[PDB]
Amino acid sequence: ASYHISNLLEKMTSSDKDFRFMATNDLMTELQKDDSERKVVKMILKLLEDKNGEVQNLAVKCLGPLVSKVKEYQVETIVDTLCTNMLSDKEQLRDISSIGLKTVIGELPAANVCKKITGRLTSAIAKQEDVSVQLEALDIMADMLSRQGGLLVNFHPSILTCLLPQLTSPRLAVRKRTIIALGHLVMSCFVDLIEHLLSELSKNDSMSTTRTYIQCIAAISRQAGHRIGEYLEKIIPLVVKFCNVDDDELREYCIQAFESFVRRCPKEVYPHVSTIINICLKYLTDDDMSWKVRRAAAKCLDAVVSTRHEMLPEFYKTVSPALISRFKEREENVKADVFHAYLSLLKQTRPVGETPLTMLQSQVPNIVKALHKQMKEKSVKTRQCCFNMLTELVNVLPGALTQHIPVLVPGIIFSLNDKSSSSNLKIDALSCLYVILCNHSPQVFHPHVQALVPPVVACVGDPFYKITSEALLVTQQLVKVIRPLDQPSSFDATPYIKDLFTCTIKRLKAADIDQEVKERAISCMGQIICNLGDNLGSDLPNTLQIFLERLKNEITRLTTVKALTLIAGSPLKIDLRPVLGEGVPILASFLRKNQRALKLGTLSALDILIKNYSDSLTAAMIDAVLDELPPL
Amino acid sequence: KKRFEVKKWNAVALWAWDIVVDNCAICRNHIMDLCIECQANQASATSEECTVAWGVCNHAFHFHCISRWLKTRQVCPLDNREWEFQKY
Amino acid sequence: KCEQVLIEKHLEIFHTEFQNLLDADKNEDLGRMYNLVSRIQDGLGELKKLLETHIHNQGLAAIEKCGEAALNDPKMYVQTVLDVHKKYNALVMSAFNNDAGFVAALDKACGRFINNNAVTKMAQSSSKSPELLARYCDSLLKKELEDTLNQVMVVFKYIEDKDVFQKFYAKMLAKRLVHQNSASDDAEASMISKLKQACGFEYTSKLQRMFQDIGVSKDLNEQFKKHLDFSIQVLSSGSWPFQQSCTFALPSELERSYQRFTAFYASRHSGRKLTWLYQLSKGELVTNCFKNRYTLQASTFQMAILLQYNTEDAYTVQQLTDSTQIKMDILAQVLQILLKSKLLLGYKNKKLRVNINVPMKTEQKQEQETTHKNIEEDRKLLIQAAIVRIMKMRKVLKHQQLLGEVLTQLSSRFKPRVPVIKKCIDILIEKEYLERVDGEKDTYSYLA
Ligand SMILES: [Zn+2]
Ligand SMILES: [Zn+2]
Ligand SMILES: [Zn+2]
Repeated sequence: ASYHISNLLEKMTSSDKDFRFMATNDLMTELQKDDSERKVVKMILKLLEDKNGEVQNLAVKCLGPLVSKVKEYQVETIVDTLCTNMLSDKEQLRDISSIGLKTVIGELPAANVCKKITGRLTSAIAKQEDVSVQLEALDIMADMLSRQGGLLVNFHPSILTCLLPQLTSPRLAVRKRTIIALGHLVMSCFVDLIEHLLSELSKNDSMSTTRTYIQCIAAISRQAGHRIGEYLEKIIPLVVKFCNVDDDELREYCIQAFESFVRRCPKEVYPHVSTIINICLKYLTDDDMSWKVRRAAAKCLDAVVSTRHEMLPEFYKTVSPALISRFKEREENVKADVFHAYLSLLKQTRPVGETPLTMLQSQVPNIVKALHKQMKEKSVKTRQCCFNMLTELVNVLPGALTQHIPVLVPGIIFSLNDKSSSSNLKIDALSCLYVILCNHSPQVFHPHVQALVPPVVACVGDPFYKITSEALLVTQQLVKVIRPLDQPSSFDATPYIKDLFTCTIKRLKAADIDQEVKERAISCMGQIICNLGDNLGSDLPNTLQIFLERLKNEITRLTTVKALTLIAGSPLKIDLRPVLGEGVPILASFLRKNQRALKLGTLSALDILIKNYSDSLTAAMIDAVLDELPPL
Repeated sequence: KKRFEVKKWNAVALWAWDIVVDNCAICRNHIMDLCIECQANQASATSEECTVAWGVCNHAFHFHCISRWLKTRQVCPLDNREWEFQKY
Repeated sequence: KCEQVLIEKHLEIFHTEFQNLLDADKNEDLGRMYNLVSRIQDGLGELKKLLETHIHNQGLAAIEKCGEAALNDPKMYVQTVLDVHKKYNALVMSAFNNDAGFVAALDKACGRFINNNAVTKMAQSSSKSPELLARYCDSLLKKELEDTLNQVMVVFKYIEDKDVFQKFYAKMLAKRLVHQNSASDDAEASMISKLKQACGFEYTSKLQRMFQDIGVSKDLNEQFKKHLDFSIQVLSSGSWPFQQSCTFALPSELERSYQRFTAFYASRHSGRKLTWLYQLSKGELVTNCFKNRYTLQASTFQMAILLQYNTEDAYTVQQLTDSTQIKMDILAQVLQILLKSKLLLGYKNKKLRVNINVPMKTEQKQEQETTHKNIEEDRKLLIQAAIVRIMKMRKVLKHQQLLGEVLTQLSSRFKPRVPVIKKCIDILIEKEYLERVDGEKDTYSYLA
């Protein structure tokens, strides 16, 4: 209201701090929910010079949303006044002006402000005694190019030719800001501007080169690399001829390659750069740098492996996999990156003139001895990388490492039994052991049970739940493997019966244990019973009540039913008649709620139970089952 | 017997006004010592939460004293400009 | 109709497949089924909730997996958090194509599992993530790195207690500016610009003040050197939060060095006393009695302790304790930490230059507790001042309106508790700053 705004202006304009604060809160609340605009703009401009910090913050925050309702006549005036104050002496006023400009441009979506600011900065960016002005101007231009970048019909050439001499500034910071601004400009970008930019860069290349030009080329290519296809054929030769230099400058040259492959996929120049990086991986002479130059080559290998899919025989038939495999005894970063590259390659090996299977099989022994040599290290990261490598090599195809289990078992045993091992290391080791046991045939795991049972049994009981669940999975897989009913086997597993049973029944109790561990223990018990329960005769007719009491619980209802189904459908007879009388009504009572998975599971359990065991069946359970059919 | 020499020191200095460290102008008492009106009635955490404030002009005064001075004027007693708050 | 029939009777299997795929590393299928379900009109609430709880579960599992070590090793915890954040960002970019609702879901999920977690639970304090972030930033900048700084700044937006990190970073910058051990000026300027763009001018005011103070100190030192090894770094009292140092004994070897500076200051800037801080000042020792020339990066305290062994037949703890006048616990810890290096002649070393400067490892917890308590009464005083000054313009208002205004005003800063605000109001009333009107209950009238 007119009277309201007049009263607010009168009360606030009393040289007071608290009253100004409350008035600012009031006008921001009003904004959120001809002469007055002039008055408020003038008073905000006056407050902009106030020494108080809170008042200046309130005014500059109010300036943001104020542009929506303010007139479009004095916006140029306030912008010009802010730009004039930008050239003041006191640094605090400089910071206030920069904050205000950034705020208004942030809240901006009238359009003459952008033209005015870019036109003024075109002259401002020119050479000046102060370097702080240049840094602030470069930051502002970066903000424009990140946010603006629309029409700019006749403003891009001026800013371009004005920012070109700024690339040779002695300060590294100014060079970085100019490079960032150029990258933002090309990203926002027109039909010919990049042509003159590339021509100038090429002309400057045939001179006393510096890291600035290569860094700028890499930045502009990363921001926009889909419009440089005809210039490359002179770019790579320059990099190759400038690589053979004694001084350490190959970093940016090698960085250019991986981004070049990432941006432009189709190009028939791969062999030359590939050979260049293969040779460059060999440099081996913080004062020392040679432990870091190979990082760029490793990133190059990562990019080239990821992008290329249709020339697997070319990669495999060369010495590239061999050179990658042998180049392992290096620093932690180099080892990690070559491991990452090989994992990416193996993940790529899956389908999307011999087949890749032959060369993979022939290189398997080499990978095996390389991994075995790499096992003798106390670093956790190397152990996790090796376990992930083994898991990937086993998962890619079944029956791969069928001739190296005896030499690979001790490494897993040491990694599981050592006191200095992280939770992730144990988890990945257990997962690798489980997947190896699952994929490979049981015939290559019989002699190793004496070595695989103690550590798995010990690892079953751990405070963590992920480790315990993985150990239970490994135990179930080992129990299934050691006694395969599909093919007859000749081995005595009597000592392991009680050893597995103690841990399995110990983890089957509540003991404030998480749901996942309880479900895994239930599954392990079900598998153990189904495939081995003839040995367990004393605890068979008394431990079945645990499943009956757990059936009522909703948290563990599917797993126990699946375990019961597996137990009932066992070729070896399992005694369940005393439990059948008290178990069937429990399963029948659950046929009321809407749960397809639970319904199917309990139906399967009852079906297999009545099929395998039907000697003793009363009439109450049959009537209860029949009455529960219409709801199903 | 054992002796050695030091090359550089690189010391750090903390400058402050003599009047401020001597005593606060609002109440004629030591700035280190707690004010009188707060200790006159101790029945809550006021006696402990009371501390010395700061400003742009590098001048230290008690929070209660400067708060009381507010609404009588907006000036610090010995330097004649608008009071500012930066840290507790 | 096709989407309804394909989904309405298949909610359970779709949700199970979503959970199973998200548990594993398979983003292409996640994006596939996101495209499949995106055609549903207002039926994505269940999917959003499921992803939000799964992200919470993943955060809890990742944080709890590295237990007992992330407390004292913030480096690996911050690295894991950054890896998880960038993995989620890549997954969102690939699958959800930056969906605004899904982006908001990820944002509040990160806020939830950063504000509270297993590590935070046992410590009984939900203000530790800013501490770890500040420690990681300081260690990274304590002697290529723009991407990690940008990611840290982006992920910091989810932390509600921004003032904690602001104060921590200001303190670390004040400590680090004393010793010439900062990174390149370009990185510092970039970080300052990022904080200025993100945070308000309130935080950057102190940074600019410290920059100006160090600039004028350098100019004064250069002028004195021009008029003329030793160095001096004068700092303001109200621009550098430093606890007052205790009594100390001035060495007689370089008394003239401080005497000349004091005389010059008195001649130039009279009527201004100085209080030099004998806690943060490093240097090198030129040893000659040893088998070879050796240098040690010694701070003032243990350097003075070592100097107290020169030309003395016997050394006892009590005499140096009563001479230097320093707290017993700090003295004992310093003696233990210097004795751990096998220093306290005849022992050689692998390298000519060692750097005995090591983390305190004992006063870090006490300093952190003190800083947390200081932030606590800072919040209390700020809310008290806001409450007392709001009533200057508003004559009489209800309690609920005042509480709502207080919560809204500082919403971007912190969420104060109701009992704390009530206690502050009660003590303000008891301090004769308010009058309890009997006309209406829970109503107060402004008083001078
Ligand atoms: Zn007081
Ligand atoms: Zn006082
Ligand atoms: Zn003052």
